[PDB]
Amino acid sequence: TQIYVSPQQDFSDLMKSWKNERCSPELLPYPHQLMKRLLNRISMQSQLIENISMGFLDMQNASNANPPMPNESKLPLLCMETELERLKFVIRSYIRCRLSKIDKFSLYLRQLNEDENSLISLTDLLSKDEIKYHDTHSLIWLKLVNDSILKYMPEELQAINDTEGSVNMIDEPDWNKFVFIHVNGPPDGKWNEDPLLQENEFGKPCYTVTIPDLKEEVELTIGSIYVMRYEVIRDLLRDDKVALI
Amino acid sequence: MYYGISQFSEAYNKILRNSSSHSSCQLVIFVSCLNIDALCATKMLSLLFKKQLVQSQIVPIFGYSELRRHYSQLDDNINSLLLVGFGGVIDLEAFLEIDPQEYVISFRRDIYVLDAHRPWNLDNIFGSQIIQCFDDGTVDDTLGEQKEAYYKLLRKQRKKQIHEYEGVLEEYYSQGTTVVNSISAQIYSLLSAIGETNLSNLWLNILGTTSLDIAYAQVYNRLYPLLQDEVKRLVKTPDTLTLNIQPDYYLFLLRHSSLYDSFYYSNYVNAKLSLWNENGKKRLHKMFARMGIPLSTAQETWLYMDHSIKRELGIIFDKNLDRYGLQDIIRDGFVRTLGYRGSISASEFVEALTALLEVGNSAQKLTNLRKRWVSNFWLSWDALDDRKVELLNRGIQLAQDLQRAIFNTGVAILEKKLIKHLRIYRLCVLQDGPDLDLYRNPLTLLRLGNWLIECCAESEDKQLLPMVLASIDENTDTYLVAGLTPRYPRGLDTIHTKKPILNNFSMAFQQITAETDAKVRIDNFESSIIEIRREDLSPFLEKLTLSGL
Amino acid sequence: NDDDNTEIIKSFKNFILEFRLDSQFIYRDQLRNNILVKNYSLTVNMEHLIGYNEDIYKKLSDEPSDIIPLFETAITQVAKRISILSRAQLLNSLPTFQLILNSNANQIPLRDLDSEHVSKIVRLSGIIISTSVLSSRATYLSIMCRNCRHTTSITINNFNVSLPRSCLSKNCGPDPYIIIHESSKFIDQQFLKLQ
Amino acid sequence: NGLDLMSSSQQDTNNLSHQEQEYLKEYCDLITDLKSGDLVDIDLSGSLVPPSDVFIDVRVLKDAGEIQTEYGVFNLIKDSQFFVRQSDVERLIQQGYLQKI
Amino acid sequence: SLPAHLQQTFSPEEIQFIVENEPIKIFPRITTRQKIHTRWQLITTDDKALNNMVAMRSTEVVLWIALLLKQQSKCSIVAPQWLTTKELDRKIQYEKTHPDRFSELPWNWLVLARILFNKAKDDFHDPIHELRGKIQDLREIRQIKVLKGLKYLNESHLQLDNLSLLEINELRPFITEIMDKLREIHTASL
Ligand SMILES: [Zn+2]
Repeated sequence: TQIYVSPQQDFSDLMKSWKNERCSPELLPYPHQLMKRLLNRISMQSQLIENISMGFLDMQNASNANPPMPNESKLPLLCMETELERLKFVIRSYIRCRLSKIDKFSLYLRQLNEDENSLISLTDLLSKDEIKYHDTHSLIWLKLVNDSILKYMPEELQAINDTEGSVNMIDEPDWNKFVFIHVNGPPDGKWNEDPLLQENEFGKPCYTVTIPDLKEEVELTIGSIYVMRYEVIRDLLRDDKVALI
Repeated sequence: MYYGISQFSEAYNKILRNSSSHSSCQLVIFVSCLNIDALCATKMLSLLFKKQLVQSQIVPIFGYSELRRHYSQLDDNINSLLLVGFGGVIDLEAFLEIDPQEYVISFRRDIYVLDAHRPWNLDNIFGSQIIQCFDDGTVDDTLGEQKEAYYKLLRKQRKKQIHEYEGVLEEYYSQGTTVVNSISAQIYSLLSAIGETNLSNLWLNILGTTSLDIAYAQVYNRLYPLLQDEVKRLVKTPDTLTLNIQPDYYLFLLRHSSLYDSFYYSNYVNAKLSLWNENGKKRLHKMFARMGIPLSTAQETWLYMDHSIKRELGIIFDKNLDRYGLQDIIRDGFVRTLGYRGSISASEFVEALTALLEVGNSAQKLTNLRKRWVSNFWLSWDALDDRKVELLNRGIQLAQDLQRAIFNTGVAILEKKLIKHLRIYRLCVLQDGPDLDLYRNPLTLLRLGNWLIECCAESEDKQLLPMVLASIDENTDTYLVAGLTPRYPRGLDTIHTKKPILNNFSMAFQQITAETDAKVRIDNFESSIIEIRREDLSPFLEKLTLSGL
Repeated sequence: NDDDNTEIIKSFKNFILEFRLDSQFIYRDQLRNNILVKNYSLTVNMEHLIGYNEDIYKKLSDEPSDIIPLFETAITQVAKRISILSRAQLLNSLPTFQLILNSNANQIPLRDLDSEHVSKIVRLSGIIISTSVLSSRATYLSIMCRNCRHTTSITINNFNVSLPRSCLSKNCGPDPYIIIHESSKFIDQQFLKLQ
Repeated sequence: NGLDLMSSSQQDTNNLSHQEQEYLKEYCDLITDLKSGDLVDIDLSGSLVPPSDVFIDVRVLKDAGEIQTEYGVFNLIKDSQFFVRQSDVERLIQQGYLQKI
Repeated sequence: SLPAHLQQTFSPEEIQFIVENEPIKIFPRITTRQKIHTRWQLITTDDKALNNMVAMRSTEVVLWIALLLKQQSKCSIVAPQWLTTKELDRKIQYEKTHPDRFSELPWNWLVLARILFNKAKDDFHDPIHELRGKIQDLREIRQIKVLKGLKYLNESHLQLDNLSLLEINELRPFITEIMDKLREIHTASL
């Protein structure tokens, strides 16, 4: 993101990102600017609600005066506070899901990070607190498992990052998991300037994808829910072209 | 009066101006536990205050010690407090050491006491501004003379006025405790004046009114036409709700038990036909044979009972009851039906509620009993809503069991002739027997006493004497003594109903305890129920015999 | 004669399709869950039937052996309605559904049964002392003639039929019919002794 | 909430190994540290059921004194019912002091 | 959110929340037109509709705000077009006449129905029981069609054009796992 059309657009983007993250079998990058805007918005909203509450409380407790009129007083404040609660819940759920996924794939991510050839780096995919979480958790878990079992283990296989022998200890994400998708089409209102979509009989613009293993071609028209594997649909997901349900 | 009939709404408005807030609890309600009318009023108030989203808390209490302790616990933040079901007969300020100068600013707090007992503390109204109550229309007309003396009492020949005022105050006092109006009725009058009446409110008002049928039939008969007119003013779709005026009878769970048991356990039928000996059963069998219902047919559930006889039961009763003289059993009652669930009557519902209150789920054991009672009250409260029926079928079966136990104990009492006839008041003591642990509940004891007093009244004796009933709780080694008022036969005219029979037992007990160092504990909201020691019962008794009642 | 049967069937079908408490149609979901597990049966409680409408219960208690089959065929009509698609027009291996009842009426001792309990619904308790071996019963009989030699089918209910007289229209015998055992439907029956 | 709730779940947590116990303590330390960063205005260890209603009825389960709240005070009289805001009693409900959401 | 396996699919409460975060029409009982008063000034919804509101006129608000106003006497919800007998009749006719295609219905199917039947009871122009029964019949026939179509489970893909959110959610853990197992079997065999 570079600019906001409206905060409601930011809310919609956050909800779509949460829905995509919840069902995806792979850890996705981090939209820093969206939450950078959202946290600041929450800060101003909390500050203003506290200021107005203090104002009415001081007005009511300075003297008898006039009690606040029930009309147009309770309902707005109730609406703001409940909306803030719902937004906080959504953010909390998204963050907890990301934390669970980072807990699952700790060793694989750490192995990927030290590779110089990988164009993807840990800085882009994670927030700084998540990096500190991964580092501390990996260190403490390694110390625990070393103090418990590995100290009596032979040196030749004391390493827990072994990828040789019979079975590997690295847990790669399953890219072939089946997911439910809804073909959203191009995000633009024109929805017809994309250079990838094609046409069939009776119009019905479609997106054509191929399965390398099965040697097939599958048409994906706009407005139909499909059940397709995840490996062949990463690009369309990352281009906001299709939305997982 | 402080708050007349026409002022309720105004007072209600004040509550909002002192309680309607965003994130502050500024309203607490204390309820007289072990009372149906208080429960109905509390339910109606809870619905009202849930409508306008006014935050509140409901706290059951049992004794005056609990009331004092809970009031001492409260913080100054609570602007409004409600006291439903008690507080009329005593001066709260003296009890609660309330300083008006401490709460001047005026109107630092507000305590609304809502009670139905007719003799009430005159100083509580004419002296205090902090305490305020809802009059039923009594101060305006009845107390037109007492207020003058109180105002005057608030050159050597002027002592005549002081003597006259003292005499007037004494004459006003020394009166028995009675009940003349309903809390649910007052609350529904407020609701009708405001404009928030509906079927749930009407049902709760009907329950609150019909809860008094056993003891205050005069009040019930005075109030019934208003309910009838209000119900008149207000395809079997699975969401229908019907309130009708159907004929009903003084019968025990007619629509949930067999007709034979319904006739067998009915208190009025028992009193009129003496079912505790064999001649009563012979007369009952004669009744059944002459009506023409087979003995095997009459011993079946009301659901599977024959449709034709269920239809013609009214005519059968009309033609057969005259000879036996039970023509006072037929009356008019309210029936509520919701979809395909079935039919429930007000009497059956209130008996189920009472029994569920009775049964459900030294000082330490007394506290445990009192907390069990408040838990039973909460369970009964939860049973009110229409979404629960396993909490009502259980109550109905428990009512059947409790009535069986009461009948089994009363027949033994009447066999043993334990009712000693003294010169002033009758006396009976349940020294020993079976299932005596059930009678630790004051409401169960009152039920037993009501049956006993009905049986005594339905006799040829021409003496109206108060009855004293006592029990035993061997764990505590204490007697639970309750005073009972005499009752006229239900089939009597209104000319000999100039004033209901008063109760002087509270006055007698308080005078004896204040003049003699007896080891009693008078803390129940019912001033005629006390706990006395096993060794202290007798001397006390002779004292009560020798004291002016 | 047929109008009354149709009225009774319609009444029972309306009872099945319209009975609901709170927000659940209990009997339709029961039929679904029964068909999914291949238990072609339905359980009716007396209290629900009485609460819905009293006339149906009165008719059921009056002449049970004549009314029950109408209910048990209304059940299978509803099951075929709510289990299969018309498809603008097959297996259809759905026999007549079994009806099972529950009640909470007053019990009647065995020795109390007498002439007034004939053709009535009764509830009683005892102890089982011996169970017979199961035997077969015919429900759908495929019948073949011998001289004219045509095909016919007979449907038999278990409550409360013989070879038809004369042939269906030359000059056959009184009952020139035989039973074709193949393409016939059979059920199981068992005998019990109570003490 | 990263407290391990020694006041109320097994009591002495002695069925764990000592290494597992120090791992639990350090994990509680990490959880306390995590919400002290840029997410200080959001309680991560809160409920995850979406907020559906604003005013609910709640019933007390254990006896206590009176607890200060924002602009108000809640006196936890034993076996009483409150008609209060949903966003004010979630902490008490999670602790087990309240009942009948 | 871990909670064992609750990290893979949506719970019904989340579905209710995501559905109730949608626009709806409303007929207000009060007026809040500015004097030509506290500003709503919300962050995730246009205020200009709420602030510039006059009684007895049509306007669009989010569903949860509509429910909050419905709790008091400040609201009168307008039922959608598809919640009436004359629309559900043609809908059920469409399902009956077409034995292979799911009829077009909003993806909030059964959910807006549950919410409206639970809360907005006294504003319907049609009896509640009839609409509930017809919705039950619709659910019944759609369930039959889904069960019939489930028999084909290819290892490549599948198409489900007009299934609502709850119907997809309650079927995801079975279809997904079965197809994943089939894919694993095929891949391990080559
Ligand atoms: Zn022939």
